[PDB]
Amino acid sequence: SEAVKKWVNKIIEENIIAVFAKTECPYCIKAISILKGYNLNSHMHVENIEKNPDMANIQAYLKELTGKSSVPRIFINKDVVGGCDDLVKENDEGKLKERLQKLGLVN
Repeated sequence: SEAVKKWVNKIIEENIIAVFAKTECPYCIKAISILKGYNLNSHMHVENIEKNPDMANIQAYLKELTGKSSVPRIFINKDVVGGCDDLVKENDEGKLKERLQKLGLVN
Protein backbone atom coordinates (compact mmCIF):
# COMPACT_ATOMS: atom_id res chain seq x y z
CA SER A 1 0.00 0.00 0.00
CA GLU A 2 1.51 3.26 -1.23
CA ALA A 3 -1.32 5.03 0.63
CA VAL A 4 -0.30 3.81 4.10
CA LYS A 5 3.35 4.66 3.43
CA LYS A 6 2.46 8.16 2.20
CA TRP A 7 0.29 8.76 5.28
CA VAL A 8 3.03 7.68 7.70
CA ASN A 9 5.56 9.74 5.76
CA LYS A 10 3.34 12.83 5.97
CA ILE A 11 3.17 12.43 9.74
CA ILE A 12 6.97 12.11 10.02
CA GLU A 13 7.63 15.03 7.61
CA GLU A 14 5.09 17.57 8.88
CA ASN A 15 6.05 17.20 12.52
CA ILE A 16 9.58 17.58 13.88
CA ILE A 17 8.73 15.23 16.75
CA ALA A 18 6.60 12.31 15.56
CA VAL A 19 5.44 9.56 17.91
CA PHE A 20 3.42 6.52 16.89
CA ALA A 21 1.59 5.02 19.82
CA LYS A 22 -1.41 2.98 20.85
CA THR A 23 -4.14 2.88 23.47
CA GLU A 24 -3.09 2.21 27.10
CA CYS A 25 0.62 1.87 26.39
CA PRO A 26 2.71 2.72 29.47
CA TYR A 27 5.94 3.19 27.54
CA CYS A 28 4.16 5.39 24.99
CA ILE A 29 2.86 7.54 27.84
CA LYS A 30 6.33 7.66 29.44
CA ALA A 31 8.02 8.62 26.14
CA ILE A 32 5.46 11.32 25.38
CA SER A 33 5.72 12.74 28.89
CA ILE A 34 9.52 12.89 28.64
CA LEU A 35 9.25 14.75 25.33
CA LYS A 36 6.59 17.14 26.66
CA GLY A 37 8.94 17.89 29.55
CA TYR A 38 11.22 19.58 27.00
CA ASN A 39 8.26 21.83 26.05
CA LEU A 40 8.14 20.19 22.63
CA ASN A 41 4.32 20.21 22.44
CA SER A 42 4.19 22.79 19.64
CA HIS A 43 6.26 20.55 17.35
CA MET A 44 4.94 17.14 18.46
CA HIS A 45 2.36 14.91 16.87
CA VAL A 46 1.19 11.66 18.45
CA GLU A 47 -0.67 9.19 16.26
CA ASN A 48 -2.61 6.31 17.83
CA ILE A 49 -2.11 3.60 15.22
CA GLU A 50 -4.21 1.03 17.07
CA LYS A 51 -7.30 3.10 16.38
CA ASN A 52 -6.77 2.70 12.66
CA PRO A 53 -8.02 0.06 10.22
CA ASP A 54 -4.51 -0.35 8.83
CA MET A 55 -2.58 -0.92 12.08
CA ALA A 56 -0.67 -3.93 10.74
CA ASN A 57 0.39 -2.10 7.57
CA ILE A 58 1.52 0.83 9.67
CA GLN A 59 3.52 -1.35 12.09
CA ALA A 60 5.12 -3.19 9.19
CA TYR A 61 6.16 0.08 7.56
CA LEU A 62 7.53 1.33 10.91
CA LYS A 63 9.58 -1.87 11.08
CA GLU A 64 10.89 -1.23 7.56
CA LEU A 65 11.91 2.26 8.71
CA THR A 66 13.29 1.49 12.18
CA GLY A 67 13.86 -2.23 12.64
CA LYS A 68 10.97 -2.76 15.07
CA SER A 69 7.19 -2.95 14.72
CA SER A 70 6.41 -2.09 18.36
CA VAL A 71 5.07 1.16 19.75
CA PRO A 72 6.11 3.71 20.74
CA ARG A 73 8.10 4.56 17.64
CA ILE A 74 9.77 7.95 17.77
CA PHE A 75 11.25 10.14 15.03
CA ILE A 76 12.94 13.51 15.54
CA ASN A 77 13.39 15.59 12.35
CA LYS A 78 12.88 12.35 10.36
CA ASP A 79 15.76 10.66 12.23
CA VAL A 80 14.92 7.39 14.01
CA VAL A 81 15.18 7.66 17.80
CA GLY A 82 13.39 4.36 18.27
CA GLY A 83 11.36 3.34 21.31
CA CYS A 84 11.02 4.62 24.85
CA ASP A 85 14.15 2.75 26.03
CA ASP A 86 16.14 4.41 23.24
CA LEU A 87 14.72 7.78 24.28
CA VAL A 88 15.67 7.17 27.92
CA LYS A 89 19.22 6.25 26.90
CA GLU A 90 19.55 9.40 24.76
CA ASN A 91 18.04 11.57 27.48
CA ASP A 92 20.27 10.20 30.22
CA GLU A 93 23.41 10.44 28.10
CA GLY A 94 22.76 13.96 26.83
CA LYS A 95 22.07 13.00 23.21
CA LEU A 96 18.41 14.06 23.26
CA LYS A 97 19.26 17.54 24.46
CA GLU A 98 21.91 17.68 21.72
CA ARG A 99 19.32 16.86 19.02
CA LEU A 100 16.87 19.38 20.37
CA GLN A 101 19.52 22.11 20.60
CA LYS A 102 20.55 21.56 16.99
CA LEU A 103 16.90 21.99 16.03
CA GLY A 104 16.50 25.25 17.97
CA LEU A 105 13.91 23.56 20.16
CA VAL A 106 15.77 24.13 23.41
CA ASN A 107 18.15 27.01 24.25
